[PDB]
Amino acid sequence: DKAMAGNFWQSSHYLQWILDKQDLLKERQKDLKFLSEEEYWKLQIFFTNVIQALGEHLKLRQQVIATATVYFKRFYARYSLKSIDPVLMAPTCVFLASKVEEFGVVSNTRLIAAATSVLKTRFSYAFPKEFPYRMNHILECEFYLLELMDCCLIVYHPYRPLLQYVQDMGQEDMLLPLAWRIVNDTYRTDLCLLYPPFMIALACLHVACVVQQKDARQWFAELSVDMEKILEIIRVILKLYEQWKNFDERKEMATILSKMPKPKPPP
Amino acid sequence: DDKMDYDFKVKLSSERERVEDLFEYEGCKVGRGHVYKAKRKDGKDDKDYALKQIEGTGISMSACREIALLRELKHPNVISLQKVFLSHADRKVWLLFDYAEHDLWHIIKFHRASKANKQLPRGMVKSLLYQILDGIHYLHANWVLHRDLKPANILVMGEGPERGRVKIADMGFARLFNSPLKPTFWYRAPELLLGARHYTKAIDIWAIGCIFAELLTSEPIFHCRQTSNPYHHDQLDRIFNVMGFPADKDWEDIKKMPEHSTLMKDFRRNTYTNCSLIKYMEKHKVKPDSKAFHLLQKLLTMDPIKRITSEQAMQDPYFLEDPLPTSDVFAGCQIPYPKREFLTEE
Ligand SMILES: C[C@H](O)c1c(Cl)cncc1-c1cnc2c(c1)CCCN2C(N)=O
Repeated sequence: DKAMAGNFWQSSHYLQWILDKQDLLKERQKDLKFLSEEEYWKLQIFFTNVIQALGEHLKLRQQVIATATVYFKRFYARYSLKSIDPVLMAPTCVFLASKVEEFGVVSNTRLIAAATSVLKTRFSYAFPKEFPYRMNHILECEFYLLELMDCCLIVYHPYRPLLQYVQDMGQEDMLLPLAWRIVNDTYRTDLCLLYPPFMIALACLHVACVVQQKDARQWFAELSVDMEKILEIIRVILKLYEQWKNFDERKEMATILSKMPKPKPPP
Repeated sequence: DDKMDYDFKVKLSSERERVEDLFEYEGCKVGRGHVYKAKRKDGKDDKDYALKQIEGTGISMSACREIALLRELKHPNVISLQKVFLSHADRKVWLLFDYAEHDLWHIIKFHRASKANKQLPRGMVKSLLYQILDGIHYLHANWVLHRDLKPANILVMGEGPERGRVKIADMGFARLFNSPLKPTFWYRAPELLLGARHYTKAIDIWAIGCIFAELLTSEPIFHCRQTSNPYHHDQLDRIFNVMGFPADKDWEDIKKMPEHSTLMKDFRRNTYTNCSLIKYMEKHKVKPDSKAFHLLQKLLTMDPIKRITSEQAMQDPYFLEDPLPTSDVFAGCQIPYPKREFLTEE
């Protein structure tokens, strides 16, 4: 779906949902009373993976899964993890993102079945109990998500510009599978809230060239871009993989999830 | 939800703007294709607004896509979403727009009725066509098809700061697999009638061609009397009665259309030998050597790959010929078209 493809600079994504890093950290401080900074980024990785798995189960294309992931991040960029259960928010984000597409629909039974099946077969280390939410809960949550996002549903991602850049290099076969995979990994971080997607694409492509020992220095020099901002992104990607190495989500997530601030019940 | 945080929940509920608090709309229904003519309750504007309550409950695929695209689209000739209300109790969705007093269905109907009480101003015709093309060009440049263009969807602003500006509205924002085959034929391009499996930019341009003819004559050019199947025999018969039957050279790929063999079975070239757009338009006092006509003929090209694009149509010498198109299609003149009446029917 190429709807609005060249409109990023006048888009709601750019004008409203590219956030300041210090505004992000300030709002995060309320959840940092319960979880450490390390534990917070580990939770983000966990729910990125949950959303990926839900999307794969439903056979949604990568771009739909990415949009869903961005919805999730935008919600918790503003609000505490206690506000709505992230276990409910994740499938709600996938459901809403799938409805922005007109090529096929995700049914109600299929959404709930997919949430139930993915959590029990792929995430039982984190969830001993069955997915407790029914479809009325998803529909309620959807209204809150749409409201928080100020109805901003069209999300731009690095996949489209990455594809253009590698085709411009003449190195699609060698570099695209790795570069694409690295773009997927950037959703384990805040990068999508902080930088235009084409910059994230350029960084992923740089890391892919370094990993494969491809000299693309002249090609990067031929671009008109702020390479300081690209290097900032590269550092977050390189750090992501060290975090990945040292993180065992399977051993740690049950404990980390138990430290999440819990919803205040009604009086 | 019981597992939602209570404080979070009551804070949002306390702050949430409700449509019924901000706007007076009860008794002010104007259309239902539920559309209301609304005024602000504080009295800080005195402007008129269109409130659309979306059909159904929750957020359907069609509702999602409509909200998604309107939230991004910004152009003087495309209707502009001001605000979305989410009504949590009944799970109803409301869309706020600036109110367009007029539209081409009513404007044309007014001229067609005036002909009986015995033409549409030609500076106005040109200016309308230019703005329709400008708005459609913007949508198309963003890979957004309308998919349902007709006079009822070409709104025209009344008295106010945007006097006589066209506003394209009611885009077909959701079609499953971008397909006409999934659940008036007067503005439908011949490829749709021969079973085209997808909507295209070209399909929109044909519809503009139809609207343009209708503005010039006051009659729907492919008027015809009123299922799942795309093939409509009587509509095709009408197209050929106006246009002539296409020669092989005019539309080489016609043979590839899914309904081509049905066309061959039901129709004979010989039937339409005295038929042409030239002949049709002459009968309605439009000269075939006019720049208006030559552009019209480029819009109403039968083979979609031979149809002019919106951008090329905007460059047509027609728009450089006196009189120049104006930003107010009424050109500062008094507006004779009546306002929309409030409906009181149950
Ligand atoms: C929601 C709609 O697109 C619309 C908008 Cl956003 C803004 N201003 C007016 C309208 C509007 C109202 N009514 C009618 C039309 C248009 C078309 C012609 C039919 N119609 C009636 N009332 O019959």
